[PDB]
Amino acid sequence: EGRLTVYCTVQNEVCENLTQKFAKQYQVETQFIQGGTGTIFGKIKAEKDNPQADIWVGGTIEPHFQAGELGLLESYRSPKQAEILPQFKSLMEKRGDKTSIIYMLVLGFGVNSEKLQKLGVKAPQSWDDLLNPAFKGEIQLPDPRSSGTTYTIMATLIQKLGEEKAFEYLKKLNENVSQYVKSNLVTANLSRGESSASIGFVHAYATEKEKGAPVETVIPAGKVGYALGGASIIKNARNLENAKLFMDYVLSAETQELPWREHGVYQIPTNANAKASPSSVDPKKLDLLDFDFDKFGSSEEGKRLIDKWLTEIK
Ligand SMILES: Cc1ncc(COP(=O)(O)O)c(C=O)c1O
Repeated sequence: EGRLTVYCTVQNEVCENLTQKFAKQYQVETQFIQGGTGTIFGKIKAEKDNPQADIWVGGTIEPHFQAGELGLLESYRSPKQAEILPQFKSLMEKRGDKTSIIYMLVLGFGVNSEKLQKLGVKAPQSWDDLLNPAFKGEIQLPDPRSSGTTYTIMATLIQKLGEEKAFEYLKKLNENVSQYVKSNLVTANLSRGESSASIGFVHAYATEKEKGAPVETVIPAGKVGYALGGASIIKNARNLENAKLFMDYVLSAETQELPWREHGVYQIPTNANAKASPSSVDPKKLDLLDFDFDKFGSSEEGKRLIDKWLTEIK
């Protein structure tokens, strides 16, 4: 007899499972709208004066942080925050009044081994390998209007190279890009062989390969970029009590195992008590950047960089 609307940036089948299970557990009529991180961020900004959802589940965390700075989020600290991996303690001190961490993702390349043979080039192992002229028209990555992935790409390259060389690299990469599309289409196009290599979070490439696509994952040489999955309650939510229960729910260990146990999707749990699938990469074995989520969570910085992508890249 209660209600709840979830803006959902995790996979559609996971959104469906999460909301259906919650609805039965609490007798709450639960609806969701699925969208990329940038898509949902845009909706929340546009709907500020009359919100159409109560909680935003999933998506890269810097747009969540930015929404918080813009006054778009409710303050609420779930008791389940205590179970977040301790490496995120300091970040949750600064941002956790309005955004919680519910998973993590590693940024890498997906490559279609069949397309690779057809182009006659070896699988790329470095960022600069993607600039090979043999890759003209064969690279895809997501459009930053819809996709938090592409903001993570920008932030990764800026931390690796400095901003000037980051945008120099992206301009050279743009010459090999066929089109920028929604992240899930990037993944689908790679599996089908419309593209030869893509940049994105690597859990999707593990799922694609397990489901029979000729796709391999590459962790690019050098420092590794990554993302956190955010969850935030929307300011002036219609259904605040149910939004808090849903927040507690997605912060719980069992809920963070449901993606791999029930859907073969491999976002890495951030609840210290949850078990990860062996198909997820282990970030502890990678050369992670000391990723400055707090800096790129600035609303000023996020808008400046998205506008700069749109003006300088295309
Ligand atoms: C669980 C999850 N979170 C976040 C993302 C990022 O999606 P997008 O780049 O469209 O914002 C993805 C897509 O790869 C995803 O599968």
